[PDB]
Amino acid sequence: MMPTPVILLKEGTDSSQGIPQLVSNISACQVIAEAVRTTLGPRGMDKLIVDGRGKATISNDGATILKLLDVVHPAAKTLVDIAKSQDAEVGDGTTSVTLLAAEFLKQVKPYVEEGLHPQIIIRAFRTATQLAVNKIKEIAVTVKKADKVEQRKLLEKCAMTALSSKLISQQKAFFAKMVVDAVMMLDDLLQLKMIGIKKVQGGALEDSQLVAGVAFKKTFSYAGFEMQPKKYHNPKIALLNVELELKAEKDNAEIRVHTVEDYQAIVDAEWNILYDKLEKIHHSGAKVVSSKLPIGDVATQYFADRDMFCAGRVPEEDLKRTMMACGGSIQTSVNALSADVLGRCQVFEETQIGGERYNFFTGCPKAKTCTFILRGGAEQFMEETERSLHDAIMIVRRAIKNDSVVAGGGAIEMELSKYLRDYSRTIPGKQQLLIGAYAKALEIIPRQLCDNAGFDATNILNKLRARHAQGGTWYGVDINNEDIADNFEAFVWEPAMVRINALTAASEAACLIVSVDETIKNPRST
Amino acid sequence: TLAFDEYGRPFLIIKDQDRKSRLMGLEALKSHIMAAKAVANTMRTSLGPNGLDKMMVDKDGDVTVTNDGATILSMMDVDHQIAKLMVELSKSQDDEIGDGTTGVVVLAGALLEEAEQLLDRGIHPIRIADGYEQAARVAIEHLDKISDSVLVDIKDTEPLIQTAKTTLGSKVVNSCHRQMAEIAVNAVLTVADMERRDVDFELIKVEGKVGGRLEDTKLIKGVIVDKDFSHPQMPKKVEDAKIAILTCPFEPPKPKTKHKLDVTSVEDYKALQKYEKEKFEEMIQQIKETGANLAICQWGFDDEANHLLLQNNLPAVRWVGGPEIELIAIATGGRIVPRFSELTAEKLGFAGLVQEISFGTTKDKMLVIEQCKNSRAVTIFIRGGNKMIIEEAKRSLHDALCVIRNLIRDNRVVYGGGAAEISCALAVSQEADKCPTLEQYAMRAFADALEVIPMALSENSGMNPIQTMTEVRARQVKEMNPALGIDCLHKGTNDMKQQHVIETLIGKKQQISLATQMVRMILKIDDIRKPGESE
Amino acid sequence: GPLSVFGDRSTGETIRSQNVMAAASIANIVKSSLGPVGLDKMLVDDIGDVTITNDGATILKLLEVEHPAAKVLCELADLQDKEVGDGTTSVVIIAAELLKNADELVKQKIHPTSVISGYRLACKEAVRYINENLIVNTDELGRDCLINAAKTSMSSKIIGINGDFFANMVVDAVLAIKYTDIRGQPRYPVNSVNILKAHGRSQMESMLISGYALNCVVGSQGMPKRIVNAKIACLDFSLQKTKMKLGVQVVITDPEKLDQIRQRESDITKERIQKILATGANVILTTGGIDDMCLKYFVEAGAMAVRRVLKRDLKRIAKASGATILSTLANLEGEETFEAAMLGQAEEVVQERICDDELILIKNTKARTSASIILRGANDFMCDEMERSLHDALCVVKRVLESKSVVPGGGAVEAALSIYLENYATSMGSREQLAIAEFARSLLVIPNTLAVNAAQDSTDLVAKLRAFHNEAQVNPERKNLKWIGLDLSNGKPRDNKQAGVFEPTIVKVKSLKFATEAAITILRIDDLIKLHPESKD
Ligand SMILES: Nc1ncnc2c1ncn2[C@@H]1O[C@H](COP(=O)(O)OP(=O)(O)O)[C@@H](O)[C@H]1O
Ligand SMILES: Nc1ncnc2c1ncn2[C@@H]1O[C@H](COP(=O)(O)OP(=O)(O)O)[C@@H](O)[C@H]1O
Ligand SMILES: Nc1ncnc2c1ncn2[C@@H]1O[C@H](COP(=O)(O)OP(=O)(O)O)[C@@H](O)[C@H]1O
Ligand SMILES: [Mg+2]
Repeated sequence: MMPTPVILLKEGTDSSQGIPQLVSNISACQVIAEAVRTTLGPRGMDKLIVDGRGKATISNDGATILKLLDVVHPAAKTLVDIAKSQDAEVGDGTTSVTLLAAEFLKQVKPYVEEGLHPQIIIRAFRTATQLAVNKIKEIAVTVKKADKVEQRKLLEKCAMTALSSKLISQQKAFFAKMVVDAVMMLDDLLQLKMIGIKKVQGGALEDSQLVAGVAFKKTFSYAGFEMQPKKYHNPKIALLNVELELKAEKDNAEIRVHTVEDYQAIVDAEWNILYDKLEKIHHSGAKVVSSKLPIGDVATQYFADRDMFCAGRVPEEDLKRTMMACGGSIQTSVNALSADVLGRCQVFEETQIGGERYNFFTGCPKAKTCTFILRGGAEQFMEETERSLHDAIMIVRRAIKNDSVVAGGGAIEMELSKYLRDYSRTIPGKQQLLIGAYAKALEIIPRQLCDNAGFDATNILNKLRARHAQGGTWYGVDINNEDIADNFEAFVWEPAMVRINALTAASEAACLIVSVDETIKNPRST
Repeated sequence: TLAFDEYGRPFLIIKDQDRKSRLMGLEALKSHIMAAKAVANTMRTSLGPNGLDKMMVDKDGDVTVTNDGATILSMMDVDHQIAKLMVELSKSQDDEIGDGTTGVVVLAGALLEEAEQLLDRGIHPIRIADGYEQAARVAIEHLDKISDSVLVDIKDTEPLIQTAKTTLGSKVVNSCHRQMAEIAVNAVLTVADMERRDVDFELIKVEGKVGGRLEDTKLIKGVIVDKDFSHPQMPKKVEDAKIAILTCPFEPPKPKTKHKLDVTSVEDYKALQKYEKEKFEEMIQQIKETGANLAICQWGFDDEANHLLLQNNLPAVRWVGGPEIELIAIATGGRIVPRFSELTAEKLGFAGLVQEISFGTTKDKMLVIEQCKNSRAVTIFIRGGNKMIIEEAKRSLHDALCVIRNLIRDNRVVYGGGAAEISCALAVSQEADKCPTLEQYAMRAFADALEVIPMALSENSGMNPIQTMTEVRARQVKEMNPALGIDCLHKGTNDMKQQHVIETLIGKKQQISLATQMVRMILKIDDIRKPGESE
Repeated sequence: GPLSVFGDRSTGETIRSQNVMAAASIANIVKSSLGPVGLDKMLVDDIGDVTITNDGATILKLLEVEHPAAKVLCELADLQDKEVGDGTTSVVIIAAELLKNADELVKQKIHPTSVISGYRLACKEAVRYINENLIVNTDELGRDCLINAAKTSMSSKIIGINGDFFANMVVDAVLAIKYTDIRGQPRYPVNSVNILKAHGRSQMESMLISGYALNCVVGSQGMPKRIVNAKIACLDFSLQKTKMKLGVQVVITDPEKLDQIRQRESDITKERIQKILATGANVILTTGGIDDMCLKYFVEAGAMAVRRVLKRDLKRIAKASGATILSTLANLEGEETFEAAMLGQAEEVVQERICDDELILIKNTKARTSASIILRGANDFMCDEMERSLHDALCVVKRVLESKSVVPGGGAVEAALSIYLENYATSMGSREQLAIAEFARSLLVIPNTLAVNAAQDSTDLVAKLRAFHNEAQVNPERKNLKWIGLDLSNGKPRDNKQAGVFEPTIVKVKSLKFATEAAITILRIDDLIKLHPESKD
């Protein structure tokens, strides 16, 4: 009843102001944190989100669940972007970054309702975060005896905990051994495009395998592929970027002929153009032909008579992996074919895995790439297995360049609460209610390890705060037994930069929510 | 409150949150079991040789009577994401093995029904899922105890016929239970590469035509295509065919680019007539110089080239498909020639009785190839009384072609009829006491769910489930456990070794492995984020 | 499969989070109207009526609610008026913060029955500590206790002036209606004070009428409107013409007997009016009706007659003036006796000018010397606010004179209970110590709300507040820091003993008993079923 002007404010916009705006932003982050709350820990469940088209996506990753909720709240989009940056920087910090940033707002939620101008909270959050990321670097263990069997065992323990809380229960010793062997075959770039993860429907998780070479899906061929048998003991691969069809036209050629004696010479020349390209592939040992451009019926029957195999319409992502596997080079022009541009393998067969055919390469010792073939019972089952595989790969990718690891579980998150509560009792002012509130907010990572399976989480935090204040600093939460356990001796490991980027992204997100005091939304939504 | 804050502001998190549906509760796991048990109770009546079929109607009004579990769940309009995973479970069994697509859905619904009473006792759903992995591992190792086969693909086809009779015994082909079982055995061994243990189903052409009966289904060694003789006075029977397979149409050679050929004088137009007149005499003479008496062409014929076939006594067919002529060159041993100039006597195919057979009053006239010479491609011609019995026989015999393929991949067998499920249920119960620390109740729920498949065979056969299963299971403990199951007419004794009920090892190995992993993905879920209305 | 109810069912932590937001939706409204720095609100209806008030009972009664957990806190404010009368913004904030801190406990997988049993050990200990740490009864301070307790209630309202004008009128009103009872019970019925409203001069012209102020008119404009040495005749029967009942009818058989019956309806009527007027009665109060024929007998004899007065107003006049409420004729088969010795007495009955209305005043009533307060404000919105603020001020001095015990206000009780219950939770606390520790933090919201509405320092003034109360419990050197409160006009902890910030004991004892009991019922809504409205069938 108050605002009735002749000319309105902007158009029709509503804007909240002050203290009711800030509690509206904190309580909004609590609702979106419930979609990643039940996905923490090995006893954490997954979630299924269906869109309007009917496509079902079952996952437990924070970067997968939060992107499918279609959240339109302005403050709640901050917790989605830190789950996207954790997948882009680390790859396995996802559900922990979103839930810890919501606790930084809920611990100051009784403090923002009673005074406490938020510049003191931003200064206290940046002070506690810099001390938290420094105590991790001063306690992260490392070794000086690398390039041995001990360094490979360090990469396997970080991949088993990365494969934890996924859809893998007893296949931790089988899958994580293949993840470490996948990145050690790569070069010194650690590119994720140099490893193919292809899903084949049909088969259990034990039927999966890590191919040392490459394997493509055997796309649409022509008449002549029931010939050309798949038994090669030492073949050569001709990677091409040319068309092997009779109708290869430059789309601007007009062959004006004058007589019938020269008219037949043009048609004989069009076959002689295609057959000259096939003679360049021949007489060089290249029994296997690969090209991203299609091959017609003429060149398919020519290779079947000369006992040669071909494969057309190969995707460009597969030919780049095939080039690094066999050690050759993709030649667009067939005139420059030699022994230096062809590939070399040992076993090249076309199997029948999952009903569909797959042409797999194996036996090449100079393989700078690999291919991990997944076999599952559903399309959404293999998509979760592919999403769980990317989290284990990106952990062991960062662990090579930085081998400093910390203890898994809630071992680091509890001892950082010890060093911050001892720091808060040595400084005067209003920071005792904010540094200590930052330390109590870090204790939810051992809470969600217990609240997902009961475990009497109130009594298990009194044992964690007593063990870290008395003895070791790597005591966490045991999952099989309902007690505290040393996670460093139980081989529950994780890299140190997983928790460094988790504390950095959660603090910068929590400092952004407390810094906005007005929210203006324009009604034009077309 | 929802859609409003305590300060009066509107509380909107996601878009269209008023028309959303979210369940975490304790009934989110209960809604997954009741949706999966109704699929398992539907497929329970179609299990075993006394399993009754189901009538499926498509969206266009087409009716297909199906019995295999792969096509039943695939042709549904179920908009339920838990039951959609049961469709992909039966599809994954069909793509890998292809025999237990019905039994893998009843087994998955049995593991979830036993987990419902375990959920009310306070057990965590992942703790049941971790207990099923330790229980299914015992069922895999116990299934590899008794397994042997003596198949040599020369004269010992008797284990191969009795293996295919177990797959075909549950379908509607029990009238041809001995005839059609021998068709699927000889169709695999003639096309399989025993050096690589690889079978290609592209070489086995499955065609069907209405008319005749089910007993008229023959294994035609060769190819069966729709014959399209352009001349009606063509001879309809070739005794010794030198088949000239070509991929060039009987026409003057047209290039692939734009030509726009210029004609200036009348001497150039008279040169056009002599160019085509000598071209049709060149394409006909180059076939007759090779000694050929039959031609196959992918593309069409000209009218001028049709009469030149009759003058030279050269029958030829017209407009054959893509992969159809690929099967002719393997069955006859010839080569597919692109042009007419590359024809020779070495690229010709060899065949015996080449003829067309008219079926009643129709005008199809399919090709019948009787004689051959070391062909690696066969064609099964399925006949019947209607299209409902033919399309089912195409699905029934495809399951018989898959169980022979699984014997070449792995030559180990088991004994079906519920004999392997009762023996595997005793192995989990013996290892449940070694040790009953935490997962004692999860392993006993696995053994009680493995007994649902043999007790479903006792229900469909008119017997009693708990009366017949208690007798068979007790006889395997009092002595050494034989191949002891059940049957419909029961064949006298209950010995599966004497009744010749033989199933593959890797068929039942993937039934326990795929149903356990699909249960783990529907037990490890505590939220549903489905929308409301469509629009 | 599931439940086939036609309503709606929501289980788990959904309703456990909705009841806290339902209680916080009510507490965030009334948080801006607490303490001397509190501000009033506006209650606009759909018909156009505007109600400006700041009391916790008047706001929540007119405000419509829908949630079942919201109706508990709204009915909690209605009970505070009958039991205490000023304690009706502080109970709603405590009972909602009791659910906010208990929601943080049940999210830690702590069972709510331990929180219910933990709250009962902290509520009974809070009453035990407040009854052993009072300063003094009403003997040492005397009249200074009644004035300082009255000014604490008025500080949150429109009558919170720096002077003692409204404070002295309330104490002189309760002290003039001292009604003794059996077994030594000096009762003070505050409902007998007729609080009247009139849009007139400023608030400094509010008259304290020693007697009673009747809100009625004389009627006929021929009666003397001022009678000195008046004799009040309180009676309840309509002075109209004699109408026969349903069982009696007039069936006449003779036309000569017609006019004698018609004159008899007024002769019996005027026979009562001549025997109640010959006994010296000058003022006649009637709850029934005096018609135009009977008004002539008061103009002719020179008496005042007031018609259609309230029944609740006649009992306050007849008890204060010694009059007897007579309904009919009586006294052992007497025709017309009226018991003339039982007439009331009054010094002066005068109808004054009350800004374009008529108001009848009775001066000192000669028997009991009652009191009535006539309020003066700018508009009708201030007069409705001045009536609610005066009625809450009358309930404060009523409980002090009845229960001679006062506690220091301004957050001094909530500061001492915030530290004593933390030490109480450490002694006998094994599993319910977390509920007693959150009972102390929920009580701290009363000094926290005083710092927010004053725009002062929040986390430093209350931290300095409990610094003095901690030294008063762990350092037994007679520090006397149990009366440390808040100075909201300066922003520093002050001593409420010398400053005169006094509150009654049962304004916090009954507040902590009603808020703890209301927090138990809302803590047991783990399952909630809402059926569909059955309106059109
Ligand atoms: N064996 C184990 N014992 C106890 N805790 C474990 C174990 N394995 C994993 N966890 C815990 O499970 C959590 C999984 O976190 P995760 O969801 O992977 O984080 P992000 O989403 O950032 O990848 C880790 O914080 C870790 O402490
Ligand atoms: N003669 C027989 N005696 C007893 N049981 C039989 C006999 N023939 C078939 N069965 C049983 O009938 C079942 C049929 O399963 P089926 O529906 O074919 O599985 P899928 O759907 O995977 O093909 C088999 O599990 C087998 O044990
Ligand atoms: N002079 C003062 N100094 C400090 N605090 C005061 C002063 N006067 C009143 N208060 C505080 O203001 C509060 C007003 O409470 P109030 O809303 O009247 O409760 P209710 O709604 O039950 O009547 C009291 O709790 C009291 O502590
Ligand atoms: Mg079968």
